Amino acid sequence: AMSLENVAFNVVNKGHFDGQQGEVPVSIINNTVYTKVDGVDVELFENKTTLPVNVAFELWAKRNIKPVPEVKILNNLGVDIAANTVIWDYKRDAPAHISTIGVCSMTDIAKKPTETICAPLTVFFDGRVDGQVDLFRNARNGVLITEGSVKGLQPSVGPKQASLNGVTLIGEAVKTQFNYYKKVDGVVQQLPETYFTQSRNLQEFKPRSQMEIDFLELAMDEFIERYKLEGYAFEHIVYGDFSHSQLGGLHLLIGLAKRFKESPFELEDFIPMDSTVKNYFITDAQTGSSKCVCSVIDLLLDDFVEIIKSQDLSVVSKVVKVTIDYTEISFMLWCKDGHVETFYPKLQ
Amino acid sequence: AMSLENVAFNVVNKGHFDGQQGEVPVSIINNTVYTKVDGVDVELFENKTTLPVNVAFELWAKRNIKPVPEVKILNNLGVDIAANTVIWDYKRDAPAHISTIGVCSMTDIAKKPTETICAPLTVFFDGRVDGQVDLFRNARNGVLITEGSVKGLQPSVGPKQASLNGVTLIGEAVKTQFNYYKKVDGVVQQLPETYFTQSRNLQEFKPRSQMEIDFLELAMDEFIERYKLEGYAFEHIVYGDFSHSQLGGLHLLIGLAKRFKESPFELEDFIPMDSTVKNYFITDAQTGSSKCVCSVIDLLLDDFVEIIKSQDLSVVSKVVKVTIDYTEISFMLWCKDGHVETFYPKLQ
Amino acid sequence: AMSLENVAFNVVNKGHFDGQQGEVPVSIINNTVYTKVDGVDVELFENKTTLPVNVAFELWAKRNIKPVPEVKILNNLGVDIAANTVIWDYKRDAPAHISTIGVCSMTDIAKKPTETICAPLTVFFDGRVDGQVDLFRNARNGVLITEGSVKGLQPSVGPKQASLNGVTLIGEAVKTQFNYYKKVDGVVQQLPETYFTQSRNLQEFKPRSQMEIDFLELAMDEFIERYKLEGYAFEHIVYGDFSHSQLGGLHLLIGLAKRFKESPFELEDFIPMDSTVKNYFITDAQTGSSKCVCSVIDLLLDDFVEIIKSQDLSVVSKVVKVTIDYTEISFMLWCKDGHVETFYPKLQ
Amino acid sequence: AMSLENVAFNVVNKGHFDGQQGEVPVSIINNTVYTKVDGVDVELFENKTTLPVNVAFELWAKRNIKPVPEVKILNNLGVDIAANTVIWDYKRDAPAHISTIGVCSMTDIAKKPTETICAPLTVFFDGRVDGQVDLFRNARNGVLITEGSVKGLQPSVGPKQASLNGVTLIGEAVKTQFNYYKKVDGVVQQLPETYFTQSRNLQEFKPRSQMEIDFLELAMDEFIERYKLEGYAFEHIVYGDFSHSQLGGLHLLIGLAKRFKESPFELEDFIPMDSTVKNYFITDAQTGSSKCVCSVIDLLLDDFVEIIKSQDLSVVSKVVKVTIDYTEISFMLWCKDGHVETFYPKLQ
Amino acid sequence: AMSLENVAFNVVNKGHFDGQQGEVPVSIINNTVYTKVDGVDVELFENKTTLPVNVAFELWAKRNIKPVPEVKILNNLGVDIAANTVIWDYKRDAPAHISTIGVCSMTDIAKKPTETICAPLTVFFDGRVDGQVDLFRNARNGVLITEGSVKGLQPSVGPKQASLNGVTLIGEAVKTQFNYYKKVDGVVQQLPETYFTQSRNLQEFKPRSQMEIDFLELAMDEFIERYKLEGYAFEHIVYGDFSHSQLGGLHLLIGLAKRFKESPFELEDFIPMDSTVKNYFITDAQTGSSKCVCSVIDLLLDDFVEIIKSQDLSVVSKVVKVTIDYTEISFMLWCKDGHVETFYPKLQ
Repeated sequence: AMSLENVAFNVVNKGHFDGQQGEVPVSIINNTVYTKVDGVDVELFENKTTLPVNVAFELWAKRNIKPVPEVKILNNLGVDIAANTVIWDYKRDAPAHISTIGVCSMTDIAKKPTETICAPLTVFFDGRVDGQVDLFRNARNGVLITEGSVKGLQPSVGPKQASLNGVTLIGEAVKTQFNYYKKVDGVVQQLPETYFTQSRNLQEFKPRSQMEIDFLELAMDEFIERYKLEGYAFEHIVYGDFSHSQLGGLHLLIGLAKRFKESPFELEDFIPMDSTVKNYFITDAQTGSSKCVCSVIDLLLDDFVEIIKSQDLSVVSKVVKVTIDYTEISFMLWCKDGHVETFYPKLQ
Repeated sequence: AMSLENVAFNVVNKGHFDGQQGEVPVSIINNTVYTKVDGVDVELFENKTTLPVNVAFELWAKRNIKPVPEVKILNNLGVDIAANTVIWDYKRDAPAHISTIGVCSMTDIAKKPTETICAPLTVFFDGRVDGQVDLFRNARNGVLITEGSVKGLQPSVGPKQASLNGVTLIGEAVKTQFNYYKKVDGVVQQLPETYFTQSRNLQEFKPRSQMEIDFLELAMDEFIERYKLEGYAFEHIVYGDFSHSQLGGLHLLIGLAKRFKESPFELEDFIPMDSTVKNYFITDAQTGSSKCVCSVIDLLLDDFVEIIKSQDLSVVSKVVKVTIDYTEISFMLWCKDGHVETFYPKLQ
Repeated sequence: AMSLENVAFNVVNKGHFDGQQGEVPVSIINNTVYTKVDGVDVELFENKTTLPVNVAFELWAKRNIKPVPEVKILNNLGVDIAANTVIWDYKRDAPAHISTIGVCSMTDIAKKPTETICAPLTVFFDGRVDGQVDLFRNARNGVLITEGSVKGLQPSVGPKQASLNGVTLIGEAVKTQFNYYKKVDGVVQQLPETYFTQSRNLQEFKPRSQMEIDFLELAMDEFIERYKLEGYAFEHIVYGDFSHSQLGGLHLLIGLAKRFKESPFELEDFIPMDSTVKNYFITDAQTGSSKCVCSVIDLLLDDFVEIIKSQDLSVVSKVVKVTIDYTEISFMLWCKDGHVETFYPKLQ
Repeated sequence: AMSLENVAFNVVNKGHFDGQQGEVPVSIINNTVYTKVDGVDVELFENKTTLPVNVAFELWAKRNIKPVPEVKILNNLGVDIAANTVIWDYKRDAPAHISTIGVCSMTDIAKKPTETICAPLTVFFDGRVDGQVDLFRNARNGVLITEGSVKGLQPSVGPKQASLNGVTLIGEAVKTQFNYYKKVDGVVQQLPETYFTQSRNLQEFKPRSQMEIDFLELAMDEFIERYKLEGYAFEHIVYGDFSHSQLGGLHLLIGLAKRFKESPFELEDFIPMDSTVKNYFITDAQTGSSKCVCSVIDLLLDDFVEIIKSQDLSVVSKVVKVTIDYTEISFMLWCKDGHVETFYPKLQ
Repeated sequence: AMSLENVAFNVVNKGHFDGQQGEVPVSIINNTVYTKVDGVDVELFENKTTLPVNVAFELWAKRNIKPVPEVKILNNLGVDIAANTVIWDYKRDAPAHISTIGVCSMTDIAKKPTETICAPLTVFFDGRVDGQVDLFRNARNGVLITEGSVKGLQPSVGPKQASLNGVTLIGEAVKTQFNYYKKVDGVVQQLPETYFTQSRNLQEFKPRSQMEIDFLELAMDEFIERYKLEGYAFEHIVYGDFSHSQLGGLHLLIGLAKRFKESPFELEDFIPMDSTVKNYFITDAQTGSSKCVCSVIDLLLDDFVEIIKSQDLSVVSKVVKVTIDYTEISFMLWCKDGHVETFYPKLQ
């Protein structure tokens, strides 16, 4: 019972696909969907994907509208496909996954995750949906989220935040912190101890600890002496150096957040996608100090404190591997005369 | 219940829309409709209309596949819209009429021709469809075709030929000669006595009389002598004059057909549509003689001879009006010393 | 290095992709690839596929330009992908297969057929290429073609014809008849005894036997007489019945070819793709006889005669299965009084 | 006042741009120009150029509709632009020149060829247009064509053929053979003695000498015997060798013409543009013999015989330079034991 | 390597074109460039120019990322083309210049500025690049920028600001104030004494003098009294009249910037491009006062005061010419009773 006119009826009446009966007249012009509302055409969807307009429209309408893991987490866990749902990637304005299982005729590789083709793929399961926990139990490769405990399975506590309709939030009325479980080649895996990125933005930044509040308030000198971290190069790494043409350091989001409020700047997101580490072309509107590739991570300041604190401070050049969002991130631990010169995410 | 996927299912399985239940996966890219057949995309329709691709696709699938009047006839009779069908214009690769009645949700102005909006429009009715003759009786404005007599209605015998899937033909296995009836403001009109164009092509030209057979096989001199056409300027009008840079006469299709077998030429159809009189930009390959606007009509040679021989040849110039395909066609008749100089469809 | 400009250089200089170095300036406008030749733009390729224009262009340039199996054969044998080549499908003006192996960065699922992902896929291997016979021997699933005998394996003699740049031909200067080998789950299969379709066209129809020559010159009667096919309903099945509004029989290409010489007709290829049995919407220009779905097969007349003469005519209706192009084709055989009434490819 | 609606009015009424006053309603959808005729949209122009649709439409409407030099001639003479006209390239379906002079606001570089910007460009003039001969006299760089003699100027007799609305022909009702004149940096230049290509087609080939008539009628052996061409490898060069997988010779159009009538083949024009030497990807339907880049020239057989018989047969390999269509064409001459092995247009 | 895939590799890895080796898979759909990153397509560039998508992409990647003159400065100086770089026009999201020199194969008119074609063009040269000062010395027509003195050349001090990645700024860590040099027909020109527009925005308007701090904080009456501007019509010219249906005056940005803080309004930029004087369709949200064409200039208030105080107030109407951004701006000065009535940029 799948139809373009039925999908559009659901968008018009329910705000998304809700499996209701009915049809509305539709027009497809360029990469845009229109419907008629009292003699005039109303745009329902503009295709920004590489998929045909009508398939992209159906996938978008059938997106999961409950709090779901951020696609950065699903990419880091090597998630290939979702079971009987669509994870919409709001950063790319596209579905997170290429193919589907029991969602859309044009993209389905199967109707059920139990099919042969699905076995080598890491299938995403949502324990909030009836029978999905059991499907995970029968799956060869998969990743599972639950709100509560599951019989005989040790959980991994996930990030506090999840995405709800493109809004990353820590739910108060709804649950966003999930238990994570993973299977590889039929065997349940132990997920590693990890830090999580905080997924905040520049324009409306929110501190999530006293140290973060203190960072945003206290001056450079006062903060460094208060939380005691003299030789860890916070002046360069976190605060940033704008004295030269080539902008120095500034690899922590909170640092960008502090600079933004006093003096704004331009961030060019030349690779627009959700990732644990982001690369931007930054131009400071105040000094004219710029950097083409500025790698930025949003870690809780306390976590970054703990991370920098915990290192060697010996070898002139080094690589440190930290577990962030279940994946391993490399950092260039440069050193000279026994103190931190810089610390930043690895590029080449 | 209209659906793009159901329309496509009918096209794939039945060759056109046949009201069967079922769905196929469809992709819309550019102005092209594709369907998935054994994992690969197969083109079903390329939109050549000014309507949205999906709308054009549905109208094309729902086209009338029985012998129907040629578009030029419907246009000449002032038909604005069809009752519960689509007349596909194969010359324009588009629907003959802008709007529909009980066909498609995007183009319907009504579900039934009895609706108020239809009253000022000349609705085309097909007597071969149950109840359409009665709908014509109730219609304020309309045109009706039937295969047989209708109670109380005087008929007009139409052309021998009709269009079947874009093929103009004189039916032997099927009926193509219809009775025509017309109503204006509730009053049945007397259709005029008319000649009909023969709707033939240059490549597969077929004579339809002994005189036409004689025209194609005999030489210019003998034909003119045999049929006593001496002062009627057929040398110019029909045979054409290729001696000067501007091509002279050549306004009868049979004349173009005769020339074509001898030496080919180019015909630029700069207004591509069905019309009683066609205008072409002609270039003769052998001589280089050309004409920007060469008006061409396909009349049975016998009819053209009857027309020209019915004229008074006493005036230098005069406008001659002839009813053809139910419309009044104006010709320019130029005479000198009691003989014809030229005779051509008037363009000014 | 794989580059759009290098691919275009190869096309301009060599007609296709070869592996020579160089670059030409390229413009991509709409779905068209252009190159600058002496200050003006020259169209090199128009994308008619569902793939991005530049991707389709690279795949087309990298097409196999040696005689290759026709797509219908590969499809019937269950070929999913080709090893280190592109089988272009000239019926769809698109690549025959979705993905590639060592061809193009955008479509490659592997660089080598030995990779894990390839194991469940039936890979096409060309014995004329060094090491491909051995790759087939190591492959789990596959289809191999050779010009000569393969040590140990009983060959299956393929069709006499193959495709060379979209030209289906029986090679005299080149080999077009291949030996076929097939492997399923590591085990070599015995290919069935099969008939092959002749892959001819209506316009340039060439008889391939004396019977076919006689069919085309002799009259229906004289031909039925000569070959004694009185109770085999050739009048209906092969010649076709144009006496009613719906076209009777006409399921053999040679039949269509015979009628075409006499009187032309329209064939609407509503599913444009290579298939053993083709379905057309046919309209006879002379009679007006038509049929929405007319299933047409191009069998050598001698083979069709052998097929029909091999059947039992004791039952009113029965399903007849014939191996054609390595696939099982179902026919509907209708009898009455020990003679054939009709025989046609089954669809319902 | 130049306008889109006026350009279209002129096309609908005159078949091209004729400077008549008036307007018609226009729609621009995709790369297509439509006009409304009795409530329905009629396609007037489909843009196949790299210019904007409306610009291409105006240039096409304003194309020269009198016999003009073929594009290959203009290109060989180094023509960069036209004076107050548009030379339409029917081979590319685009204007022959990028920029214009007193034609179109969007493409104009000047209103008059006397403007400074035009001085280094070789601007084309037409002596058939009032004042153009004098403009050429004031021009720094230019190419002039005339029907007759010009005061105090030596003429170069051009090819017998010219292009008229995309039809290459030898005029009988019109003059196609022009006198050619050049000026480079203000000085009138003596055009070289040259051969001219005949610009004929495969499907409608016409011999233009007794030797050409003899070539088409006589068998290979007796033609070579009659014209004493024994050691000139005509069997290879002209007739072509179809015995091997790679196509042997076949570099003369007349040779292709002779083969085609006997047995057809396919010619892929992978660089679609007008040039003295054309490159095609050829596949012989009978044998399967093919060649990726088969360079073809249409020389009068008598001219080709004169060329080949004028060569010294003493060296194994040598470059032969021939002036054709005012340009120097390089050929490769291979000899053995005092007889020619092969001869062909050089590419690498 | 000059390739689409290499350009895209550079963008993904370096944030722009950096001449590094490598390739990334690219897809071109519509006017959008995508790359495959971990199995999913990521948008890198959307073409908003009139150039082909791939050309525009290369041109954008190869943009100058160092502080450069604003486009309006370059246009005012008559710059036609830039030497071995691309000046990206961020106002139009397109290259500032049509053609290039040693940048891109599709747009290059030369590889070096020393080529003949470049001689009549005013080439932009950047003294910060090795050898460009010398190239200017050899150039016929050019414009040069330097950070310091150039021996033998008298400089013109340019604006304090420059554009860095679309950000106009006064550099503190980088130099944004350049020395300007110009030459026509081989002779070095003396650039005129000029005022410069301050290139500010309404949103984040920053005063650059005490008079400007005051304009923004004091009330209209207090400000005019403090700076003794009584008969200079500042109420009309710099504050604007919102009492009538048509907006009065408001031709200074600071004025718009002062209103905006109080009450917002709409500015329709119907000619979106960089220009010394901008025209907007302004609608005041509070009053409903509007003006279709409101000419706005960003002069430092002190400069505007100096300009208006330098005028003779004896004539009713008068044209006032002021050199701004190296160009002559015409103003329309209206006086009555020895006081200013209005003063505005003249449009005709």
